[PDB]
Amino acid sequence: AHSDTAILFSAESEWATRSMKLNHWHDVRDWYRAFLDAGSRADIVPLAYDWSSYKTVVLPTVLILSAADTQRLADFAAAGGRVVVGYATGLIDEHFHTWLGGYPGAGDGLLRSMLGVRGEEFNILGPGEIRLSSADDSAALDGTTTRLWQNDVNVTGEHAQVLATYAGEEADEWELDGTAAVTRNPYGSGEAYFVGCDLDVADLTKLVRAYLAAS
Amino acid sequence: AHSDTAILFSAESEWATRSQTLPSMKLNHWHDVRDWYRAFLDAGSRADIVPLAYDWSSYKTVVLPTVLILSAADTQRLADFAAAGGRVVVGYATGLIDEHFHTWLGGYPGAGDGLLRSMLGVRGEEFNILGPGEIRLSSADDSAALDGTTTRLWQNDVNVTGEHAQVLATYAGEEADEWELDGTAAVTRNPYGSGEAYFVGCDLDVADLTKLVRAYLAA
Repeated sequence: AHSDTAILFSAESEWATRSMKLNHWHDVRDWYRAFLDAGSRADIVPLAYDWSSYKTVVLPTVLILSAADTQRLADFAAAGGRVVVGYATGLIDEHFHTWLGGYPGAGDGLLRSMLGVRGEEFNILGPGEIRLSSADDSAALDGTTTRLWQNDVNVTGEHAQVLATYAGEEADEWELDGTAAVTRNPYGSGEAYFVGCDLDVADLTKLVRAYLAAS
Repeated sequence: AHSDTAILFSAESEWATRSQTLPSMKLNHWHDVRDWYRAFLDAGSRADIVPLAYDWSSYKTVVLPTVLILSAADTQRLADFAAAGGRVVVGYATGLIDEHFHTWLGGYPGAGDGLLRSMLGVRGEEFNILGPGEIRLSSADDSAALDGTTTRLWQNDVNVTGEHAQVLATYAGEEADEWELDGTAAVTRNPYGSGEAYFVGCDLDVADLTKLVRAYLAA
């Protein structure tokens, strides 16, 4: 049906570079010529389209890269796909704000971690006590309490599942009603749990038995 | 012949615990380790306590309770461990300070300049508890594929961090020395889950770019 390689075209990146040594469409065009002369002709596919069935995706000077699209690349790679990232990819988010932190900055470090490389910058030279409630249908952490918790927690991962939240009258007094307390997130082929509060051994055992035990 | 779960112990984090300089005296690394140990024991799945510096790559799950001090290299070890299929459990007070005892900047949790946040899929703003002109390339492998290729647009700031990341080409030659780039990574690839991620740090013309595709990205 289609080729094994997709060269992703971003209309937003073309709009951004068309307004100085960067040119998204010219970079896509050269990568297309390269794959053509190499005998493995590639397709040109819009970034927003479903390219999950391709074996390789190429992102040449895709300047604008959202966290949602960075997650799609990570999912694509983790499931066995091959991702090729140019030097000028993932520098700015979808709201035209520069990705802070190390280079490349797309996804608050998710793209950087996929590549296994890091640069410092893009540089081209020439309430007292709170009760918890299980968010899933397990009721394992219901009735548990905490006396020291992290207050500023935002669930940002697309595939991050909330396992428990702070609830009750005491939780609402600090504007923490519904705030995430225990979460888990897929990362590559693995997983990462976040425990946002202190728990006694009794409550920890219920957390371990419900999610981390061998049984 | 050990357990599936390892609770990591950081001596430096215990030192920061003893300093009594944290926002709460309840922050205690070793006491958090003991509580997690008894929790895993009481649940019928006893976990081992392994020093952070040791090789825990053979475990299936790794737990970091109040590991306040996390270097960039250790955060990278967790990312490599997790991206290959491992499970990582991160406590609320883990990864706040780097190995030089400086607060990690850029958000919460700050370890890895977003690497820990990316793994966890969770971000906070802060810890807050209540209660020349042309350069040649040289192939870093033995394929000698990208040898003789040049570039007039390159990224100077590139450093390889992943344990399994492989450099495929570097900048070499007299012109690369003037930019202090003799040895800097130009083309790398890194395994991520079941797949792969390449980084192309310089602009190549169609002729040289065809060499790259045919060597690594062709059928």
